[PDB]
Amino acid sequence: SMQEEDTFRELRIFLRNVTHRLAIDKRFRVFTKPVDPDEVPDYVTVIKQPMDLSSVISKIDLHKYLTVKDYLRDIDLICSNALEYNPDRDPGDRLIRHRACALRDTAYAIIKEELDEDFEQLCEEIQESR
Ligand SMILES: CC(=O)c1nc(NC(=O)[C@H]2CNCCN2)sc1-c1cc(O)cc(O)c1
Repeated sequence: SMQEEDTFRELRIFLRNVTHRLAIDKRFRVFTKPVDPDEVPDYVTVIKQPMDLSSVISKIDLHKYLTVKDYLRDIDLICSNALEYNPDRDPGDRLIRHRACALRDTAYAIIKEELDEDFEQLCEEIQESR
């Protein structure tokens, strides 16, 4: 309905604002663009489902997220992809894993603090009816 497209538009506005706040954080610069095969050739090997914050913005604009859970699944994908590509003890890996955990925890904490629980529930129930 008009009432439901309003809800989904508000969700999109919210998710764009969260994602922008993640994307401008210096810690998360490695997660802002897709991995370049030129700069990192063996990534396309290990990571079957690449994800990054620019792709999140495009999916928002494509109406691909109808719920916050849907969005958080892709945030979790950015994080788990980074843990898988960086399993070793050496400091390059440990630094990426730390930022990846911080990206995930930051996204969850912004949503917990600023997203109304009844709004996310409305989003869920509209989606379940489709
Ligand atoms: C996002 C990600 O998971 C990622 N992981 C890396 N790991 C390493 O470089 C590890 C590999 N093991 C040996 C020690 N170095 S680099 C990197 C990345 C970094 C950027 O500046 C841009 C970008 O698009 C991706």
